[PDB]
Amino acid sequence: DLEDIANTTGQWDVYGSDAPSPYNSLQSKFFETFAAPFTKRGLLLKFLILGGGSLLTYVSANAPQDVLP
Amino acid sequence: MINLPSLFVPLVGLLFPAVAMASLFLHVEK
Amino acid sequence: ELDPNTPSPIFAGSTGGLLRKAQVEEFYVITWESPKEQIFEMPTGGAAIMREGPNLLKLARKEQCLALGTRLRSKYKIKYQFYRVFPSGEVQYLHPKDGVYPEKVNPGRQGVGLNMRSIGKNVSPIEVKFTGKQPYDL
Amino acid sequence: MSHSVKIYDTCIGCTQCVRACPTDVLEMIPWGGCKAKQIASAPRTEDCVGCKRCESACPTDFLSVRVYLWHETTRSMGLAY
Amino acid sequence: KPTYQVIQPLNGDPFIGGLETPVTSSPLIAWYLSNLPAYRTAVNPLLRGVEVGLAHGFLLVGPFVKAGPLRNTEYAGAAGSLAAAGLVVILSMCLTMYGIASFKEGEPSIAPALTLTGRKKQPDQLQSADGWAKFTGGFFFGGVSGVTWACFLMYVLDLPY
Ligand code: CLA
Ligand code: CLA
Ligand code: CLA
Ligand code: CLA
Ligand SMILES: CC1=C(/C=C/C(C)=C/C=CC(/C)=C/C=C/C=C(C)/C=C/C=C(C)/C=C/C2=C(C)CCCC2(C)C)C(C)(C)CCC1
Ligand SMILES: CCCCCCCCCCCCO[C@H]1O[C@H](CO)[C@@H](O[C@H]2O[C@H](CO)[C@@H](O)[C@H](O)[C@H]2O)[C@H](O)[C@H]1O
Ligand SMILES: OC[C@H]1O[C@](CO)(O[C@H]2O[C@H](CO)[C@@H](O)[C@H](O)[C@H]2O)[C@@H](O)[C@@H]1O
Ligand code: SF4
Ligand code: SF4
Repeated sequence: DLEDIANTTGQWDVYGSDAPSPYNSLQSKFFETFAAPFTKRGLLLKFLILGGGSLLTYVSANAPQDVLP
Repeated sequence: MINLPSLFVPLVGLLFPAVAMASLFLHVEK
Repeated sequence: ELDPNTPSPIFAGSTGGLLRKAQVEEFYVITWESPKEQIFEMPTGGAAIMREGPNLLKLARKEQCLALGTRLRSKYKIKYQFYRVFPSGEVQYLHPKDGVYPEKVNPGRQGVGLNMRSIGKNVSPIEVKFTGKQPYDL
Repeated sequence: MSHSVKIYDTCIGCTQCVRACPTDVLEMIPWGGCKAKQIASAPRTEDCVGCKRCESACPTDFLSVRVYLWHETTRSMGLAY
Repeated sequence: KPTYQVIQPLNGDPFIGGLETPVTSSPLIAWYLSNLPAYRTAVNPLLRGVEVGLAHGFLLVGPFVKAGPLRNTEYAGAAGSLAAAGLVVILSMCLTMYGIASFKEGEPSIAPALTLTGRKKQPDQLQSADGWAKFTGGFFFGGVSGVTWACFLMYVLDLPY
């Protein structure tokens, strides 16, 4: 019995659900609160929908000398 | 300044909608 | 699942039955007897075999799992049996309860058949205006 | 109503007459005298969908049921999923 | 070793669908997708936020800077931001008011590790509102921002041919 090869390394096998990469690059808390105000999210969104959306549309429509429709 | 009366189509036909499509997703929840 | 593998009603694959809404709400499942190894028809489009165990297939929704009868009684057998599984236990004991075979007599249970007045001249339309004091909540 | 369609008749005998209809109708509840003496119009109806397979067979001699339930669960339409 | 795994429809029972073929569960793919919110919730939703915000970020440029409404721009405010620093914004609260279909109101902090997780019944929800915030907050700073090293990158371009 040669091709009975005792499964040339069993593996263990099933690797896992276990463990075929560490995790996520150490880049993190290099944003800690950095950009907060959706990381102070404690009551907001009403603020960013008058603000952001009055300045994607206030100046965004107006213009000092057309370049018309 | 010269030639600038364009806000009452987004605040309406654009932003007013944002409000209610957001807001009125109160029908789903609040 | 496998580490516990307790099966009975052979199949292989299928994009048919059970999916997300049979955990997050209710469950529904049918069970049965049988003589010797026989190939069946199936709800959800597919088709497999039998022999025994519990003979306990689990099914998406209960209109689905009585149709083993609307053919799975044109293929011998007194006994076929579906209950109601939750994500936790009971109340609604589905083919359980008392006697079985819809067309006998022990008790009467519910039903009634009448409303207030019977089928007779309801040319009489809708009566009172719906008002919290005169027996129209039934 | 929430499942209220009347198939009643007068014989409510159920031999070579009617059986068809997913779960809903566990009757044979013999009222004190109506020929083959099994009667009424349903059992506990809070279980299944909205057929009129309900008549199609065995008399209702008047109407026959259909959808009328409105208040309508999901289990009461296939699709809650 | 076998004909194709120990031959199976699903993880196990064949009365759930999924019909685990390839394109479903070949170690060839299912690993190209689990540092992220496929099987397991790494760190919280916090950080995944911006690799999601950003990657999806510097997209939507040549889509609306090379297919723009009157296209191939000679305006120094296009070949980049221009407006589309609108999409990320029209959709960075297309999200927040979906995390209102999530409430469940807590504060545990378990992005640090304890005993080899499972998050167990990790399926269904089991990510409350104070999670879906720090993601769709990672989204804005991933969207707006991910729009500028698009823009900021000059453009050395390969062409037709
Ligand atoms: C009632 C509404 C209505 C209105 C008012 C508009 C208006 C507009 N549409 Mg439109 N549209 C509509 C209904 C409407 N649409 C419908 C129903 C459809 C489907 C048929 C479309 C399909 C459509 C398409 C395909 C396009 C438009 C486009 C446009 C814009 C054309 C000119 C432009 O560039 O915008 C002027 C202003 C902006 C686009 C936003 C300005 C934001 C800038 C100023 C910010 C940059 C600076 C910086 C990053 C921000 C600083 C923030 C600071 C405070 C921190 C204009 C805003 C076009 C477009 O916008 O492409 C360029 C084109 O995409 N529409
Ligand atoms: C080819 C075209 C065509 C045309 C010209 C129409 C025209 C119409 N359809 Mg229609 N329809 C069509 C194809 C068409 N349909 C097709 C192919 C289908 C399915 C196969 C339908 C299914 C359909 C239904 C079910 C209904 C209509 C209705 C209507 C009428 C409502 C008009 C209206 O102003 O609502 C305006 C629409 C809206 C306000 C909803 C759009 C919401 C969008 C803009 C939100 C975008 C989400 C965004 C990403 C989130 C940003 C967040 C922000 C909100 C904060 C109008 C007659 C309705 C009707 O009968 O009313 C009388 C309704 O019953 N249609
Ligand atoms: C946009 C999508 C659309 C959608 C929603 C689906 C959805 C589905 N398909 Mg599917 N499919 C599609 C388009 C789509 N398909 C197309 C265009 C084809 C080619 C004919 C197929 C061929 C196909 C097969 C053979 C199968 C499915 C299956 C499925 C189901 C599960 C498989 C799965 O999710 O594995 C997870 C998928 C991935 C992990 C995808 C990773 C691939 C990425 C990384 C590609 C990146 C591209 C790279 C940069 C360069 C390529 C450039 C360009 C040529 C694309 C699911 C319902 C399976 C099924 O029937 O149900 C069980 C079945 O195996 N599909
Ligand atoms: C159904 C579609 C159809 C298509 C294909 C288009 C396409 C277009 N229209 Mg348009 N239009 C349409 C219907 C369509 N229209 C209809 C029905 C109306 C009336 C209701 C209009 C009214 C209209 C106006 C007024 C304008 C346009 C304009 C445009 C152009 C700009 C689009 C843009 O920049 O968005 C941004 C685009 C993106 C962000 C694309 C990103 C995602 C895409 C690529 C799809 C994702 C597929 C992806 C690659 C998946 C593959 C696998 C992956 C894993 C690799 C583009 C040529 C503008 C123009 O000026 O034309 C030259 C102009 O503003 N349209
Ligand atoms: C996942 C993800 C995402 C997100 C998504 C989402 C989250 C979405 C959402 C969306 C949404 C969230 C939407 C909404 C819409 C809305 C609507 C659609 C509304 C409305 C409306 C109307 C129109 C109304 C009507 C009415 C009513 C209902 C009341 C009464 C009657 C009337 C008529 C008034 C993205 C893609 C970004 C990417 C990343 C990942
Ligand atoms: C912009 C300033 C950031 C510096 C941090 C100080 C304030 C942080 C804002 C949260 C307000 C409560 O103050 C807090 O800050 C620390 C983080 O540094 C907290 O430490 C922790 O608090 C949370 C409570 O569930 C946990 O999810 C996190 O492990 C961590 O942020 C202490 O519980 C408390 O001191
Ligand atoms: O009316 C539109 C017109 O105005 C813009 C909008 O940014 O900005 C002007 O404002 C600056 C501020 O100093 C002036 O110097 C100069 O006129 C413009 O930068 C310009 O885009 C539009 O042309
Ligand atoms: S009329 Fe129908 S079901 Fe009614 S009593 Fe007869 S058969 Fe029974
Ligand atoms: S008629 Fe009604 S009650 Fe009878 S079976 Fe059909 S749905 Fe059920």
